[PDB]
Amino acid sequence: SLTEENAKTFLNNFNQEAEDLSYQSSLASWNYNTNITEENAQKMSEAAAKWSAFYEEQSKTAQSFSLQEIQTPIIKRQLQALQQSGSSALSADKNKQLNTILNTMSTIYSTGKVCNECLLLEPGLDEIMATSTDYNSRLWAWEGWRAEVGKQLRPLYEEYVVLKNEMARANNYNDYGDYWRGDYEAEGADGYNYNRNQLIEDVERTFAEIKPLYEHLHAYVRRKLMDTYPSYISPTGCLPAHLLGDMWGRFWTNLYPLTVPFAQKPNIDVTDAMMNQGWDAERIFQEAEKFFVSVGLPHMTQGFWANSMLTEPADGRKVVCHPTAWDLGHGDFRIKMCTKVTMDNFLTAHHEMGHIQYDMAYARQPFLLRNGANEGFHEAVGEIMSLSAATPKHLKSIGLLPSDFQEDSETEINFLLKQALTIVGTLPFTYMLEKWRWMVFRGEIPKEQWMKKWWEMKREIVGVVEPLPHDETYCDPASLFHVSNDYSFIRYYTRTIYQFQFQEALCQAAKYNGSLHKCDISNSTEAGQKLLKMLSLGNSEPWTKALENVVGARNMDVKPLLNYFQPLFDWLKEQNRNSFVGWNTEWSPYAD
Amino acid sequence: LCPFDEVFNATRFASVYAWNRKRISNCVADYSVLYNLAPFFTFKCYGVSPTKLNDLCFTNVYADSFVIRGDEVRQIAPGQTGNIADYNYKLPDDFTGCVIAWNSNKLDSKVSGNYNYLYRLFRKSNLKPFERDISTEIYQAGNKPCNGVAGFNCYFPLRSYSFRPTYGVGHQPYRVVVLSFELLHAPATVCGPK
Ligand SMILES: *[C@@H]1O[C@H](CO)[C@@H](O[C@@H]2O[C@H](CO)[C@@H](O)[C@H](O)[C@H]2NC(C)=O)[C@H](O)[C@H]1NC(C)=O
Ligand SMILES: *[C@@H]1O[C@H](CO)[C@@H](O)[C@H](O)[C@H]1NC(C)=O
Ligand SMILES: *[C@@H]1O[C@H](CO)[C@@H](O)[C@H](O)[C@H]1NC(C)=O
Ligand SMILES: [Zn+2]
Repeated sequence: SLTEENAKTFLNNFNQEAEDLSYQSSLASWNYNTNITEENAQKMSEAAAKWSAFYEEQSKTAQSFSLQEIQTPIIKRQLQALQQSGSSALSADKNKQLNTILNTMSTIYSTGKVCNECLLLEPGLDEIMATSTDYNSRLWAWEGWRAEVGKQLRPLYEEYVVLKNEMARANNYNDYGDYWRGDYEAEGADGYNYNRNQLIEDVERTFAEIKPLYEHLHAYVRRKLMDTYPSYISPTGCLPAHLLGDMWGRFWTNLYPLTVPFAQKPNIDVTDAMMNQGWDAERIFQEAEKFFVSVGLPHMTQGFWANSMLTEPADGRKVVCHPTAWDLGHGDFRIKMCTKVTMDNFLTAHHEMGHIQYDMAYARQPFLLRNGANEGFHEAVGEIMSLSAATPKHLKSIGLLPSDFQEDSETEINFLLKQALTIVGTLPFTYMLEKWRWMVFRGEIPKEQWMKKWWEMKREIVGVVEPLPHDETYCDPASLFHVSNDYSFIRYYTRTIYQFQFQEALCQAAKYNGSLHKCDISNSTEAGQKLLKMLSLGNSEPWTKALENVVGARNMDVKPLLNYFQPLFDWLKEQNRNSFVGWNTEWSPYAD
Repeated sequence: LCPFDEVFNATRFASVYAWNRKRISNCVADYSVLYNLAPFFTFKCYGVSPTKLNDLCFTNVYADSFVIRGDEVRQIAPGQTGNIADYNYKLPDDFTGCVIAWNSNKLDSKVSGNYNYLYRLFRKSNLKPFERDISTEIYQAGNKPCNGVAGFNCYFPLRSYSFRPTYGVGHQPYRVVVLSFELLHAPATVCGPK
């Protein structure tokens, strides 16, 4: 219990300096993003270098304190987050090679091009993979992108994997996959501990219950593609990867125009009625603030309205035009978005306002603890608000939809099908990719069996088959942005689970008496107080307690997810009764 | 009349760690002019009420002016605890006077940061009521001597306020003015108008 006031004073001084340094760095980054110039770029780089140097110097000293001797929970947590060095564990030459390989792979990815026609990735090729409906048109693109990017990235990934493994081993971790799993690790009492090795068991058990719904969605989509790809779809086989409406099959949203349940009754789009009423940029954020106040959350500060860039500047300034909630610190919250008069823009503004509210929640916690419980709670806190705002009753009350509008059963089915294609479709992909990456880092898949096991998993778990045989020279995983660039991918699965968990938890607090997908938490102070009970904690307490504060449970549970798509589940069960549920893994298009 | 124009309308207020003090001896006072600006989130009176200030007469009044964060203004009160209450400015548990403060973002804030205001971050012990410490020696936190060089377990006590125009709303500068109505078995001089 000795030598604790020293660590307390160290944390106090560290916070005092880091708050100002982070404010400076965030302001520089904001000035750069809102005004792209070489001067702003140099200022941002200098600020980032200063902040990195300060943080690294303070972390090197943080390791001097033996954490096991500290007894105060909050001080122990503050020390634990700062003691983790990470990349600094490697030597000079090891970091040399690691950064070289990483940035070279990033440049090979961004600067990738396919030549039979010649279209870049973001323009042209993605538009093809999204809208194109011809077999060869998509096949040649899907083959060329890989043969051009993954074949060049393969020799670099074989070294990057071992480099990251060496980096993790220096940090007392087993492998790099185990290092990423540390984000969900939790410490506390007996009823709040969460072993790092238990994440795989939860991910597997949670996926075992989603297979039926995903299997039915796959059986339904497969038949609906036979009308457009007759000789390229099998009645009992897997789906071709290039026919998933995406370069990698991550999102099936592009398949909605073809797999629509009912074509004679489309979805809702209040863009026309929104523009006719004179809804400008700020009008949307005003409605978002009103909604967030109806649940009992704080109001928006005048500083936010004054500093935020809620409209594309006509002064010719270059902007990255990407939605992002900014928390510059010291109460300086801002939103950066080229707001337009549309419904997608409305939902994104709601999501960013939810992010800002979340950031405002835990502002009372120490600087080192001003972060979400985990990488899944952040996006979910905004996704739940976006869902609550998409209810037809909410749009009718706001004045966009006429009060005479009566919701129909077919429109709800179409909306749920689109959501599943955009939500349920990516759940198996993320799990498969994360499991493959873990097995690679752990050394369970030798370098001579990367693509073989990758495609076997694609066929078994995801039910996707390749159009042409790929040998060990190809690297399909690296063809994805999140694989080339070092970014954890399991965050999306946990986010998809936690968003539905919170939606089902707050609906009970709001005393709803209807379907979950039509739940509107608006005008329910009890719902916000229960949610704010967790947003204020942030990273102060283990994520288990944060989840218990809202959902009541201490771990992931996919039952709310299945409850959300329960109508779509029964609809698919009634429709997929016209086919064989499942898919075979021994069938392939290249079996000519 | 009393020189209230010098306490509030000063072109530059003192730091919380070096709060200045001014006293009244002879002339008449007037409390109805303490209206620096419309929103006065800080008009807390202790031991007295604002409506009877004119009728009551005191021997002398001490006015302490200093700037602190908006979040720290609540710490200026009898019996409160905090970095400002313990290490910068402590009020007695039974204090009679008036605490006045107002926003000063337009004046004491700059885009590049106004590092002219400072505060004491660490101190070996809490300050006594109405105590003012302006030392600058290093704060020894461990079992090693502070040899005048800052470093691990040897931190500088004073830190700077980086007031900015967009510095939120709680961290913005607030010009505080604490009026202590000292009264004793002495000739009363600070009376109200007649
Ligand atoms: C946007 O970028 C421009 C690039 O020129 C910035 O302009 C310079 O700003 C410095 C400091 O503001 C001035 O001393 C120079 O004279 C400026 N050049 C011009 C063209 O005036 C500009 O400040 C940045 N603007 C915004 C709005 O962030
Ligand atoms: C929310 O509350 C306001 C005020 O009572 C009311 O006008 C509006 O109809 C309510 N809307 C919802 C979503 O129930
Ligand atoms: C400071 O001068 C202004 C006039 O510019 C006056 O209104 C204000 O009351 C003065 N300050 C005080 C509290 O005496
Ligand atoms: Zn985002």
